[PDB]
Amino acid sequence: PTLWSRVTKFGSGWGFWVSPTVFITTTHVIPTSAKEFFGEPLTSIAIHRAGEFTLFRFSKKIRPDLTGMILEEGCPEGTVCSVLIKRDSGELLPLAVRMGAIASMRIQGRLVHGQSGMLLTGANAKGMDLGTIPGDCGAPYVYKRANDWVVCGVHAAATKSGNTVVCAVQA
Amino acid sequence: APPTLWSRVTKFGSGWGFWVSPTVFITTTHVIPTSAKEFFGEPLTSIAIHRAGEFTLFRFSKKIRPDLTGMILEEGCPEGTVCSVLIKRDSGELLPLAVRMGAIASMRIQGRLVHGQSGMLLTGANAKGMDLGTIPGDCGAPYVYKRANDWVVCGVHAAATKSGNTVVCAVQA
Ligand SMILES: Cc1cc(C)nc(Nc2ccccc2)n1
Repeated sequence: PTLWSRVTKFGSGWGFWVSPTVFITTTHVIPTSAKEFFGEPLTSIAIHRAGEFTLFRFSKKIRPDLTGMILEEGCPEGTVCSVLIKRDSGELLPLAVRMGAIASMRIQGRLVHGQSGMLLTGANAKGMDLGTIPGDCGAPYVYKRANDWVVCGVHAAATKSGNTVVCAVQA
Repeated sequence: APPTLWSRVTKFGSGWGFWVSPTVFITTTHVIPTSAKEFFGEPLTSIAIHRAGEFTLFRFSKKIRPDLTGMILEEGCPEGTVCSVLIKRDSGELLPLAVRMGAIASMRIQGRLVHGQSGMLLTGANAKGMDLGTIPGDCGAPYVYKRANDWVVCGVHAAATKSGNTVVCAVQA
C-alpha cells in the first residue's frame, strides 16, 4: 500500500488518485483532443475546473485497490509539504517545499494563481535530483497531519532559476 | 542520478553495497552475512577486508565488475553538502532521497551505539516511514553528490532515528 502508486502519468504531465473514482491534475497537461480517459467515455466523466486545478469524478471504480484520502483547498501558511515527483527514468523524487500565501505570481512572464511555495533543497540542483522540471506538472502536494495523509493541490509552475513553485488548489 | 551510479548499487545480505571500481566494494558492516566464506565466487583468502565500525571495504584480487570505471571515495563531505542516498525499492523504483549533511556524531539509536556523519532529510517534515524516509532494508545504500564535473561517493547508510528525520552515513577512516 503506497502514496506513490496513486501518482499516474497523464497527458503532458501527471495526476493523482484521491480515491477509486476521483483523479486530480493540472489543467494545462490535459489533452484537448479525447473521447475517453482510463477507458471510460468522456460522456460519463464529470470535469470540475478552477484555473490550473482540475478534478475528474468517474461513474465507476477505476482504482478499487485504493482507500479515499483527505483533499483540502491548500494548507495553512508555513506548512512543509512534499511534492511527489515521478520521472520517466523510474526515479521517485519527494522534495520538501515550505508553503506561503495564496497569490497571483509572475512565473517566467506569465500569471499563475495558487499557493506559493519555496523549495527547501538549497542553492541549486546542478545535475542533482533537487528541483522541478516542466514535465513534472500535475504531481501532488502532500503532508502528514495526525495519522492521516492530506493532499492539498497539484504542481502548476516553477521559476526556471530560483526557489519558487505554484501549487494549484481546489475552489 | 546517472545510470552508471544506479548500476553500482547491489543487493547484499540484509541490505545493499556499492562498487567504487572493478575491484572495490563498500557496505554497512551489520548487513554482511556473518557465516559467509565466499563473495562473488571468491574465497576470503583472495579478498582484503578493511572494517572501521559500521564501514566495510572489500578489495578483490581480480576484476569482479570490469564494466565499471573507478570513481572517487572520500571520508564524508563538508557540512552543508546536499547528498542523494541511492535507495532501490519494490519494483525497479529508484528513490534518490535528498539529505543535508552535518557534523560527525556519536548517537544511541534503538539501543545500538552508532558513529558516523549525521544528516537531516530534505524530503518533507515528518519522514517516518517508507514514502518519504528510510527503512532498515536500505542499510548499505550509498551517499553521493556532484562536485563540479564529477560525482563523489562519501559513505553508506547505517541508521535512522525513530522520528526518521536524522540519518547516519558510515564513513571510511
Ligand atoms: C527554510 C525554513 C525556514 C523555517 C522557519 N522552517 C523551515 N522548515 C523546514 C526546513 C527543512 C525541512 C523541514 C522543515 N525551513
